[PDB]
Amino acid sequence: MNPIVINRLQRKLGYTFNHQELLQQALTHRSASSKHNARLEFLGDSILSYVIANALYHRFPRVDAGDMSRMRATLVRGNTLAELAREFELGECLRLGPGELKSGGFRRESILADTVEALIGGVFLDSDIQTVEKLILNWYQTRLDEISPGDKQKDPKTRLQEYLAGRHLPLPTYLVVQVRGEAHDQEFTIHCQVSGLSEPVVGTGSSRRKAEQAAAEQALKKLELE
Amino acid sequence: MNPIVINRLQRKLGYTFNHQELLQQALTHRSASSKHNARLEFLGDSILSYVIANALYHRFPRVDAGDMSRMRATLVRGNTLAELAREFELGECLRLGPGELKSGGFRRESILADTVEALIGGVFLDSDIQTVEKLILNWYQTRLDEISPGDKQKDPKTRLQEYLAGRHLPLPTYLVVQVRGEAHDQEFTIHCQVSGLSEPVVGTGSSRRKAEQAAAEQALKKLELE
RNA sequence: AAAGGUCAUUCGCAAGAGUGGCCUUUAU
RNA sequence: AAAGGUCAUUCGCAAGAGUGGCCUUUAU
Ligand SMILES: [Cl-]
Ligand SMILES: [Cl-]
Ligand SMILES: [Cl-]
Ligand SMILES: [Cl-]
Ligand SMILES: [Cl-]
Ligand SMILES: [Cl-]
Ligand SMILES: [Cl-]
Ligand SMILES: [K+]
Ligand SMILES: [K+]
Ligand SMILES: [Mg+2]
Ligand SMILES: [Mg+2]
Ligand SMILES: [Mg+2]
Ligand SMILES: [Mg+2]
Ligand SMILES: [Mg+2]
Ligand SMILES: [Mg+2]
Repeated sequence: MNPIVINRLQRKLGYTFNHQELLQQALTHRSASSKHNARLEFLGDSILSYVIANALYHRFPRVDAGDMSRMRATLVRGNTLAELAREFELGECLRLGPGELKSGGFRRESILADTVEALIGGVFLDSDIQTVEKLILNWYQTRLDEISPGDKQKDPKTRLQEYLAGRHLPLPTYLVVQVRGEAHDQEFTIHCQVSGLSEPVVGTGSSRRKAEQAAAEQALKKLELE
Repeated sequence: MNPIVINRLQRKLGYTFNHQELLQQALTHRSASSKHNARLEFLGDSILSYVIANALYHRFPRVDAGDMSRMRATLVRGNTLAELAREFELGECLRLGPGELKSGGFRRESILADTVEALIGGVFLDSDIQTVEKLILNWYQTRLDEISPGDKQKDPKTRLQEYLAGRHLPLPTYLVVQVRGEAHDQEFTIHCQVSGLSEPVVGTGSSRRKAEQAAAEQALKKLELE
């Protein structure tokens, strides 16, 4: 790995590795080598879940376990990890196989998010739980300072079905009416039928559930609930 | 709290609380008080999954993240926590409401398993991460020394469907043929129809998926696969 | 958090290593 | 890991606090 890139990353992360081989392995995707970051990712995911649980427990003494669960999901889900990866410019540091280099793997959300978790595993093994907890809390400071509990942490599909279920109304139906693209790069169009609306609401996305979420968001607005 | 009970538990756990009020809250089920252990359970669950991940990562350097994930599930699932709760005789320390005391709540697996997680949260808040990690590793020493990776950690339903899918055979049909008892205390009977087997295989349990697992277990044996 | 199947797809003579969509199963 | 609905059910005059089965949704 090129030390020009690795030294910049260590500066941005706030952590200089004693064992550079741990950092190299954390940055190595399985397309590049049989010695890759998948075990580190498993370990780092578990550290992250604990650090964020502890942070929410202390920051929000009056909220119940449901609130903390939804807040933690917002913070540790793949989309948020990918955001952090882009903030660290992590794509420049990934060790990828040739197939990935030629297909945009350095921008691939799943690989970026996995590598954030693997870096946490690596920093932990290079130091200790106290050190990596402080590092994660630094990375998350702005998000933890801005997050708030309540139904704003509930996704649109959840909010819509609870709105309907609480009024003994039928659950919405979601139907794929159109798929455009090739089997590996699709755009879905969903039509959502909702009790009380005369027309289906439309949502689009690169997966069916992303399109359903977009459709549920539209239904909530058309129902004048938000 | 009654010192006789508290003193025995602390000897069993291997840990004496500095703040007894944390211990009381950890032992308090929501049937008993509005100040109960649910937030502590959320926190303790996250600590336990980190501690076990770290232990498996170090004890099994050659296994992949799939092996570690299944092994962790075996160790942290509700049935294992309830086992530990029985070993700590936790039922005797639970603080329950009158409805629970009169319906056997001190034996309810969900409540017992939750309280193990809540106590982990409480020890953590009473000390620090390194202390609670040491304690959990003491509690799990015999289980960690005995556990082994491989297909043995896959449940019967998973094993059966992978056998059939890998041979492009139909997945099993799990038919509920009988549900005996009241709606809150039932026995399910499942008939599982498996390609290659003459007659359906029978499973029973207190939940439909428990009955399905029992039937899958029988189907694997009759297929002479195990 | 993982598993399996399937359709497609990047690299590769291949061997083989990946990625996306969909389905099924398990744990938290 | 949590949420909601439902069918039962423990305690309770009730208010209210639980528990089990089933379904739906979300995250890991
Ligand atoms: Cl620079
Ligand atoms: Cl609060
Ligand atoms: Cl942040
Ligand atoms: Cl679809
Ligand atoms: Cl090993
Ligand atoms: Cl007990
Ligand atoms: Cl059923
Ligand atoms: K696939
Ligand atoms: K229920
Ligand atoms: Mg994760
Ligand atoms: Mg992960
Ligand atoms: Mg748990
Ligand atoms: Mg729990
Ligand atoms: Mg994963
Ligand atoms: Mg739970």
